[PDB]
Amino acid sequence: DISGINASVVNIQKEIDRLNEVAKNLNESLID
Amino acid sequence: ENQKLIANQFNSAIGKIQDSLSSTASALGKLQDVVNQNAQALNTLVKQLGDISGINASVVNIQKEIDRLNEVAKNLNESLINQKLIANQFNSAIGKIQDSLSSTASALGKLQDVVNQNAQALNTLVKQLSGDISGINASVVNIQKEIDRLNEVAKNLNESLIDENQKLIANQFNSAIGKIQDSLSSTASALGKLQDVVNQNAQALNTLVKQL
Repeated sequence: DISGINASVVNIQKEIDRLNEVAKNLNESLID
Repeated sequence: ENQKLIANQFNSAIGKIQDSLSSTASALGKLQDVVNQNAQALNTLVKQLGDISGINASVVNIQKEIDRLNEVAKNLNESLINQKLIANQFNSAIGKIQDSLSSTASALGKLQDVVNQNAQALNTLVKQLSGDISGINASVVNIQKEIDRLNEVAKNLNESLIDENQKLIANQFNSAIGKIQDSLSSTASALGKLQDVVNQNAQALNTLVKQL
């Protein structure tokens, strides 16, 4: 009666990658 | 005109920041869902299985914080862009971004707390049931450094507000961008650590099920 219980895994790597990508690209928005 | 350049660089920055807020809200929603799914899984295990009957994993609710991030991402459109106008639009954007940073820190703290509460619940279940399951151990997550950093940036952005003046605007803007970059890097770190611990503890629970 417990054999099917299964915890799920989470995948947010796409979102994490985008945050670092924005953090890097904001350098191009800087004003001279 | 340097005002065109400032306006365009500012508008560029806001759009990237909107992107990051939308992505943060998505990651927070996905973490909320999986945490709650795995809490339900643990509680189902306890129910199917006297000394364990009260063990209960908690659920997390950060929908208010997620909603606010998306709202700021949308409302930042009104901050898009004359020195008065630039200063006022900039100051407007900073306050919304401060709001989003405060909400992100809140959501991260609640996720940290529920993840750790449910890790303790699983470890208590293992201890009560203990040969072949005795080493199963859920890990705890520590992202307080990142949470502290978000709140500090939210606070320190007050010094980037705007009260020759193109230099002042440019320098205040550049100051804000660097702080926001700091907050984005810290958010990404906190999200990765939560992702990793959630997945570790999901594997731990699944290992417990398999052994039992």
